[PDB]
Amino acid sequence: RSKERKYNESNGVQSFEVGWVSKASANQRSGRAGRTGPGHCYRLYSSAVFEHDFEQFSKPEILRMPVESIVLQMKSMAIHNIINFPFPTPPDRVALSKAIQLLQYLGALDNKEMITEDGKKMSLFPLSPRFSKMLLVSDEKACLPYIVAIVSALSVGDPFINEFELRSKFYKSRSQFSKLDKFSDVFRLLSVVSAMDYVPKEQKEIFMKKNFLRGKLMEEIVKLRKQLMYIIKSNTSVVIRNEDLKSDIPSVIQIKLLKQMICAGFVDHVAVRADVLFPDDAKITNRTSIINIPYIPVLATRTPNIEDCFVYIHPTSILNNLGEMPPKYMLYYSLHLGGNNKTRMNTLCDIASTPLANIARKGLLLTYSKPLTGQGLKTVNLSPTERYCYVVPRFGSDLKIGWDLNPIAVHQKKQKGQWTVIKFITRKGFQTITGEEKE
Amino acid sequence: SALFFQYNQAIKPPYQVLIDTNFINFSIQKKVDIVRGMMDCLLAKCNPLITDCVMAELEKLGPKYRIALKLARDPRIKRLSCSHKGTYADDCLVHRVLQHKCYIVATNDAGLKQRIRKIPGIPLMSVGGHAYVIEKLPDV
Amino acid sequence: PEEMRKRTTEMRLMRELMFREERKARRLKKIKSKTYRKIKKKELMKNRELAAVSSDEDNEDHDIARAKERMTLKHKTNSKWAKDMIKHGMTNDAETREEMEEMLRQGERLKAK
RNA sequence: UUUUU
RNA sequence: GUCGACGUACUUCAUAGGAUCA
Ligand SMILES: [Zn+2]
Repeated sequence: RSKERKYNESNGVQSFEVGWVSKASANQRSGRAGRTGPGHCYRLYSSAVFEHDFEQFSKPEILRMPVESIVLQMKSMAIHNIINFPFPTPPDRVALSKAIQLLQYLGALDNKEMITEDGKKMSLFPLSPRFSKMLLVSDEKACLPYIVAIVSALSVGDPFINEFELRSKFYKSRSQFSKLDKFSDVFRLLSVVSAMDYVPKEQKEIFMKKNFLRGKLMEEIVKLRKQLMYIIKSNTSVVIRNEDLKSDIPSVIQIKLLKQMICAGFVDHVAVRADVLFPDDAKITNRTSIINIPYIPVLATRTPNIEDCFVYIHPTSILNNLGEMPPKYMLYYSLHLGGNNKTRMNTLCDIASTPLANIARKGLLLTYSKPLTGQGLKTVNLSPTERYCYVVPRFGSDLKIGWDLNPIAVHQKKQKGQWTVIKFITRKGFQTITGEEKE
Repeated sequence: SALFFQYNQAIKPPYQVLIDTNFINFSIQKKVDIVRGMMDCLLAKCNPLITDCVMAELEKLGPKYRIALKLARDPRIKRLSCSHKGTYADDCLVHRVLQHKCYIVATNDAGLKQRIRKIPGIPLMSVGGHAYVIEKLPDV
Repeated sequence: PEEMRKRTTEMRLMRELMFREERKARRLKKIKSKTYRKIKKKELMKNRELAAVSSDEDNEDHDIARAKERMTLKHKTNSKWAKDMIKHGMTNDAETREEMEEMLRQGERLKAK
């Protein structure tokens, strides 16, 4: 028996299943004996089961896990036609298609599947295309140290030990690292990694044990932080000391920005509370546990029964202890099939509507309605070709689940007969504009 | 000590009556004088009293209610000081009656009337129809 | 110069534009059905709410609004319309009862502290 | 379960 | 004639709304 990770491409749900190993795998286990002397292999299954139920060889690695990183690398080779690449066993077309789509949403590839300048720029890093994009946008307001730490933490895996794997001490350590934000798993990761920087080398082991932190992973996170800061400094202009990783607390302005950079790499993994879209089907009460509040991921394939698309908060997230209603929209890293046949989502951080439209504006995930009309909302016309108006941005791609965001004031210009949104406008900016034409 | 079951044996003429903010509106609307209307209703000398909360409440009203503000500042209407931060007049009026049982409350808000009604021995005056009416005052 | 021609065209587009809003505004003006106007009003309140076009009311603003409501008592069933519907059994119907309750809840909002 | 520049 | 119209006198049906709690 072996516990394999099965990835359901259709819904993006990750499952761990205990199934029969392949015959070659069993043969390899039997080979462990006989290296130092004649040995015995006692198999706990009958030969009848072995000959019939055991697969000859386990499925190749390529056919089981995502290929977005590989497509980007090959596209950086100018291997435009990946389909005609002489693979040992070619990857499935569906997996390739989603890889291209995910890269396009990130801006790595254009609509014709050529590598963009950003696509080339991400391929220089040792990270997945998602995490690169986080590092790409980090240049603003000295947020780069925080994004590097967050990126390294997610790239290496969670250094946190879960409750199931293990009480007051556990929550006490959790309380310390959630202080930056009450709605972000990502900032919990950043809290630990940057907190370690002020731990002197001698006490580092005591810190990791005291906080239920996996010792090995954080050390690699430290190592991988240096390599990232090295590549950026070397290629932007290089010796990096442990002093370089020491960073102070983010400002409130920065924290909002980090949410935006994080959302940049996970623009395709935004989930909205179901009661917002379908209040009839998702009736939330004040008694309802936060862990049981349904959410709906963007671009989810519509089923006849909408409940099939519901996604719930993972037990491990800090939100389960939040004490108030969860945010309207949520970012999630991956989806796991819980024991109750309920999909669970690993939250990243909350995002507001207006920032979400701003980031998706540069992606293919935002469309604009017709101008709104009424008191307050009036299409101010500067000229026959340019105007100021309110529009309702629609988020998400009519076979999927897209939803409309809050209206946002925009500047539109008529280009080749079509109205194109140039820039967003604050409420004050639009009101002053409405006054200006009146005077 | 001033209350005999539900009968207040302390309130005696001349009466001291607290003027609520809305009382002045309907006094003006019905063309009823404050000083004489109370005299007719009770057949006694009445000492109208305006507190700081109602007085501040009136000033916030705006230019439209200038007449009410002028009547509120008539020299015959004595002023009552307040030693509390809150400016809500209804809460102030409920407070004073609880402390000392000698005041008539002149008001027309349904909500404030109910709260005063629960307090025993508080005569509650209102303006309705063509003149003032007093509810819980046996000497009438 | 030929720039003058450019000026006339820009005016011509602006004139053609103003007519279009006039025609649309004229037509929407004639439709005065309750259901139609009710749907438009509901959608407008969502957009203004969602976009937060309306500024938050300061505590002083709320106090002034509450003061006028107490001064007048304009949102109780003693008004001419409310008294007319109540006393003549027209509020037993669902629709006119909703308007009465809509009026009463709005009055209660201004009474909140 | 594994595991990677 | 269990007749039509009108006049008169009655009967009846359409009342719940918001907030909190379980
Ligand atoms: Zn007072």
